Amino acid sequence: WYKEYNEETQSYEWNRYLWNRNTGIYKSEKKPFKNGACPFIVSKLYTDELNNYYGLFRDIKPMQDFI
Amino acid sequence: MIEVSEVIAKVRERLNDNEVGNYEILDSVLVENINQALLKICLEFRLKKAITRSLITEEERFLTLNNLLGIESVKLDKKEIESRNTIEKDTGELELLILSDRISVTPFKIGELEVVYYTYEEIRNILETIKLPKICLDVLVYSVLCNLLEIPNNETNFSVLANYKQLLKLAKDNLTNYLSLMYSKNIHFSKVVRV
Amino acid sequence: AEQKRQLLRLLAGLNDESLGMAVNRQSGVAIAQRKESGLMGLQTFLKATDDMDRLIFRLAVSFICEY
Amino acid sequence: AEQKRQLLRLLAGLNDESLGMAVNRQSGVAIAQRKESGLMGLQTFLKATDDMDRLIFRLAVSFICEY
Amino acid sequence: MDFTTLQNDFTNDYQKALIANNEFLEAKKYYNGNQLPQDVLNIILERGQTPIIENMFKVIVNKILGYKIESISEIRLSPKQEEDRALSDLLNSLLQVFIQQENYDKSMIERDKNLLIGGLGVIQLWVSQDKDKN
Repeated sequence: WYKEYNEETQSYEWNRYLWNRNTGIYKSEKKPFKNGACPFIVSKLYTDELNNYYGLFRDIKPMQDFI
Repeated sequence: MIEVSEVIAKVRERLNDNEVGNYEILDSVLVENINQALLKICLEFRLKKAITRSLITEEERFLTLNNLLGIESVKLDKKEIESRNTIEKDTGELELLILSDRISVTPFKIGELEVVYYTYEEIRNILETIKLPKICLDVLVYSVLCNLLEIPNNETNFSVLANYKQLLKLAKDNLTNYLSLMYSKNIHFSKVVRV
Repeated sequence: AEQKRQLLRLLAGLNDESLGMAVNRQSGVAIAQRKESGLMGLQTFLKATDDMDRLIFRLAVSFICEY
Repeated sequence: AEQKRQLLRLLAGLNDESLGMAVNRQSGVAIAQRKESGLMGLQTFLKATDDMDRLIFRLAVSFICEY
Repeated sequence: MDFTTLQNDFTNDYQKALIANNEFLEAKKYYNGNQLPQDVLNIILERGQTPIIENMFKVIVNKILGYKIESISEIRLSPKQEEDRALSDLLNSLLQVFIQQENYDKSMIERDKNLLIGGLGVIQLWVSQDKDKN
């Protein structure tokens, strides 16, 4: 799902490309939702440096390893 | 530096054999015993460290050292060599092969060897000179003298040997004092453990 | 092992164990009620879930008002 | 280690642990209410947040009354 | 106003604020588990030991920020005179579209995390107007 701004209207729209590696593009559709809205809602808990998601696992992992 | 003449003279005096004409103990025997004493002294105290930096290829695979006592560090192209072996393992981790004063690398790899080891520079003539600190004189005498006292010249030779053992222990204490004063740090406090 | 077993519950925000008190604190849903606060350690996780729910319902309202 | 673990909570102002009491002290929002004071150690942080909120809303009122 | 004084004043401001930004990045690394130095990690790993990091102050910051998440403060406006009330009750109605937007709680919690981990809190405002006179 790619965010690209149009040239007819000056707003961003999301377009869908179903494709395979080393095969090419299977199906390409542009603005397939009548508003150009991305269907995904993402949230990252505990973003850190080097742009990773940290989670609750890493701070409680050495206690589990010591146990 | 210690001359062999003075070691020999002290041993001759101590053995009640300071007679030029007679020489009940042949000088070959004394030089061999002095070689043995140098062996033991240089092994126990790690007196002589030597560094050899050669190259091993497929043509010549072994590095011939001389008067080897021990290896304390091996580098191959500035890479640490970890284990030591004498069996010529075919493959696996990279180990140092020791073949009784011949050094190679077990799963052989072309390169260079930088080896730190220990040496004798043993003597063969009475007119030679032992390149050791003068403080090492008494440990050479008292150690070679215990090697000769156990010829059965007298019925009380072993008690005399026992006395010379304590004298040798004191001489070794002096030598350790000297070595610490030379090749050790002048520190008066320890450092805190950092983990 | 017992110390790290207690520290495992401590590090995940499960100290001040009042979850059973907090769920009985959410009985009053009358007209105008707040969160009726219990825990503090897990509040980052609850806030991230709240923000993702707000984004989800914004996208769902944008779909419902369009299709 | 246990002493420094208690001193970590002490040095951050989390002594007098009455945060659960303090959030239930903020139920009365009727007409004219004060802070209804709990903690003292974290009050510098709360006061700095209050002053930055006052500056933020002064700038926001200056934008709203202009644009 | 040209490139010369902009570059010189940026250099003077960046070099005099490097010792605090380094401590800010150290604090953000300590908050995200990276608490041991490189030589201590090497000393631990040379003995075949697994380095255990007790992130005992992440739960402290999480407790203070958990207090601040539900105690998010808004600012209401009150009239000074009696005639200003019709202004203020107007503006309190106009600040609600600034309050109940999605970015408000995110910016406030990021602000409090930056004020607690480090020392700085920076919040910017913008007056964007998209397409329909909004």
